[PDB]
Amino acid sequence: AELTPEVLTVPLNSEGKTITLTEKQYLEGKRLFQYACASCHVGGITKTNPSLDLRTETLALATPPRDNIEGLVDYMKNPTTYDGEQEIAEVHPSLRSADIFPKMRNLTEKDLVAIAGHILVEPKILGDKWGGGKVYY
Amino acid sequence: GMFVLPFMARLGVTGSWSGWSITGETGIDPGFWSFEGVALAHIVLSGLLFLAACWH
Amino acid sequence: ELVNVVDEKLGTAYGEKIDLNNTNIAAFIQYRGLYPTLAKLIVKNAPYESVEDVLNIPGLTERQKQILRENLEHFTVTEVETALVEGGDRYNNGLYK
Amino acid sequence: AATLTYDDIVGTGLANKCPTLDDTARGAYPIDSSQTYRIARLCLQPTTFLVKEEPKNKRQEAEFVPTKLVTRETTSLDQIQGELKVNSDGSLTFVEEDGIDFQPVTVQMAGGERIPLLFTVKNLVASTQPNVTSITTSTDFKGEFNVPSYRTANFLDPKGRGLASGYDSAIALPQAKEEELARANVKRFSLTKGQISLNVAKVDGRTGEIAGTFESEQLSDDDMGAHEPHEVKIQGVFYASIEPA
Amino acid sequence: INRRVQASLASGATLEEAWSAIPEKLAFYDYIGNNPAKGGLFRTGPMNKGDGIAQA
Ligand code: CLA
Ligand code: HEC
Ligand SMILES: CC1=C(/C=C/C(C)=C/C=C/C(C)=C/C=C/C=C(C)/C=C/C=C(C)/C=C/C2=C(C)CCCC2(C)C)C(C)(C)CCC1
Ligand SMILES: CCCCCCCCCCCCO[C@@H]1O[C@H](CO)[C@@H](O[C@H]2O[C@H](CO)[C@@H](O)[C@H](O)[C@H]2O)[C@H](O)[C@H]1O
Ligand SMILES: CCCCCCCS[C@@H]1O[C@H](CO)[C@@H](O)[C@H](O)[C@H]1O
Ligand SMILES: CCCCCCCS[C@@H]1O[C@H](CO)[C@@H](O)[C@H](O)[C@H]1O
Ligand SMILES: CCCCCCCS[C@@H]1O[C@H](CO)[C@@H](O)[C@H](O)[C@H]1O
Ligand SMILES: [Ca+2]
Ligand SMILES: [Cl-]
Repeated sequence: AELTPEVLTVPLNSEGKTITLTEKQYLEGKRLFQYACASCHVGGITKTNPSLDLRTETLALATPPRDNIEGLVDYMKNPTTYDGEQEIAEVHPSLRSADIFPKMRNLTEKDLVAIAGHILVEPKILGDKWGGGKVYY
Repeated sequence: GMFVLPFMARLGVTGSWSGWSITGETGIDPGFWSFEGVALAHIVLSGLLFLAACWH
Repeated sequence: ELVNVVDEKLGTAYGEKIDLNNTNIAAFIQYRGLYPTLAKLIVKNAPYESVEDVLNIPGLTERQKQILRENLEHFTVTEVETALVEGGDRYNNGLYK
Repeated sequence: AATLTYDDIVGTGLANKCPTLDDTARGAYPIDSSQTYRIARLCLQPTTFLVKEEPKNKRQEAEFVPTKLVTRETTSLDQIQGELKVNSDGSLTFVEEDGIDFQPVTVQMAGGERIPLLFTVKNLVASTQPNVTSITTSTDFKGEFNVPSYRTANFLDPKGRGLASGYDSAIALPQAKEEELARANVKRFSLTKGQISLNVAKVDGRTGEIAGTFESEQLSDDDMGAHEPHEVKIQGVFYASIEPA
Repeated sequence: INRRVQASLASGATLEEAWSAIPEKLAFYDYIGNNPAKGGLFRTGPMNKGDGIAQA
């Protein structure tokens, strides 16, 4: 098995558009995810709220939808609760809250895309392991 | 089938460290000389006598 | 006659749908728009005689009422089960991942 | 008094005691029945736990007997709040809403038997006599409360059996006949009622603070249906601050 | 056992008849309590002492 261009092709928006990430993009997203996110989201779960994971199916049912690049990038700028009802930048890392979450300062649009790409590609590789927790280790 | 208990009781040992008495009282404090303290005293005595035997 | 009441309840609609009177709050993550805001209002205002009674929670916005209507089909009500609602278990039932 | 800080209190045992009022507080706190009220803090400090002995006959006067607390200074109920309604007959009814309204407690009977109980006033509704135009040292509250299972539904026994989790059989005895073990294998969740009296001994009419003695009756732990509970009588002191809501 | 049952079904037996034609002796070998690798070093005595005396 390989990390093919097909594996690296993910939804850009809600409207059927896709983007094909490069191998470099994927690997940078992984590095950045580790750097900025994995302290809470290691392996696709969420340590400070295990009820919400990063599985693609879970992301698809968030409001607004988060199962695409643009939705994830918006989340990293202006995070909300799962119903979209409250903005949570004060307690979740975001560009809007990079003052209080300093590992978000100087993330570029490309960096956010790369992280988003990681989040969508990883379950395509790992299956249920992504967002599965210890059951699937 | 109690054989030594009644001897302890005849002479005034009626309580346990656990809080009961053979008259059916509760929350009683027998001091050291409960049934248990008498038993421990006998065991310690036994030991001391054993050691004195060795010396003699 | 000795019965495990949780196992018994799995044979009711509690085993098939979100029971507004019993089910732990995380279940509301299954469908779009229910968690956390509506989820909290539902659990706080339980129990309900019928699923449609969820529409009457004081203070719901017009949008919230629409969202509840879209999801009535995924809800049920059964009798309150003490074992499922004590301990604050509807807010945290000891299951994480 | 020199208003105590956490560092003044920590480790002294004072944290498990209810506030007290001194001897000057034999006043009357006026009740204006157009006004709504609240209890801002209700505190219950148990000083004795009595357990009803389970005699052979049946019928005889079975007495409540003294016990020794083995779980240390962890017994008090506090930070309890709720509505204080003024009823049409001039009685008051306290409806408990929230607070630290339970404590697990283990007391030991003479001979060693340990009696765990969920000492509680969960969902207390307690009322005065009619015509309480002022709360005085004649006032009292009587009411009832809920007493849920001492262990909640996830609790697993030493062989891993539970109600909401766990095995449903005795797995170490794979070919044992199941009928004899049903009471142990099938966990049950108790919910019973208790009764409490609050006797007001002291009232500060300026501040709305009251204190007194209480006696509560409730069942002990039944170990998720494995054995019969015991009846328990809890006696102690209480404190409450009343405020217009 | 499955082979015998299938041969019976294929000869027109009902399911009741097919399974009723299996000898109890054959069925009892297909039970793990007769497996010699299910015991214990200090679990003493006959197999009957654990699961019981098989009746039917
Ligand atoms: C090869 C020898 C052998 C074997 C395979 C058997 C097999 C059997 N016997 Mg028989 N039997 C034997 C010899 C044997 N027997 C002898 C010599 C006698 C006379 C004592 C008997 C008397 C006997 C009776 C009376 C009964 C049996 C029964 C049985 C059955 C149950 C066995 C059981 O529970 O074991 C249990 C085995 C153990 C608990 C293992 C013991 C391990 C030892 C104690 C270890 C010692 C360690 C050592 C001290 C360490 C030293 C350290 C040092 C060097 C530093 C089984 C079919 C039972 C039965 O069902 O009969 C119908 C029964 O009632 N047998
Ligand atoms: C712990 C302090 C966290 C870190 C670091 C990051 N996230 Fe997070 N994330 C966290 C929580 C507690 C939650 C749930 C928030 C809520 O109340 O709704 C989240 C949620 C997300 C989501 C939404 C997932 C969903 O299914 O809808 C996403 C997409 C997400 N987080 C992404 C993300 C990224 C990319 C991070 C690094 C830049 C990151 N999170 C950090 C807690 C924490
Ligand atoms: C008074 C009193 C009493 C009593 C008392 C008594 C009874 C006592 C006893 C005592 C005793 C009874 C003592 C004893 C002692 C002993 C000893 C002291 C010993 C010693 C020994 C030795 C020293 C030894 C050595 C050796 C050895 C060991 C070995 C070999 C070698 C040799 C020999 C070297 C009472 C309690 C009632 C009460 C209170 C008071
Ligand atoms: C004042 C506030 C309002 C008070 C509200 C408190 C009342 C509780 C809600 C009433 C619910 C009706 O009562 C409930 O009915 C449903 C539907 O028949 C039953 O659940 C049922 O579900 C399924 C349907 O797939 C059946 O397979 C099952 O045999 C059956 O038990 C519950 O076992 C019962 O507990
Ligand atoms: C072997 C160690 C001895 C332990 C001693 C514990 C003393 S305990 C002591 O015993 C007295 C004597 O009757 C009583 O009067 C008193 O009430 C009791 O507390
Ligand atoms: C060998 C050392 C062990 C000795 C222990 C002596 C216990 S001392 C004993 O303790 C009881 C409390 O249970 C009291 O009722 C009793 O008054 C006291 O003397
Ligand atoms: C030297 C004696 C030391 C051992 C004393 C053991 C504690 S004393 C013991 O306590 C049990 C539990 O309360 C009681 O049931 C029993 O009646 C009593 O004898
Ligand atoms: Ca009084
Ligand atoms: Cl899930």
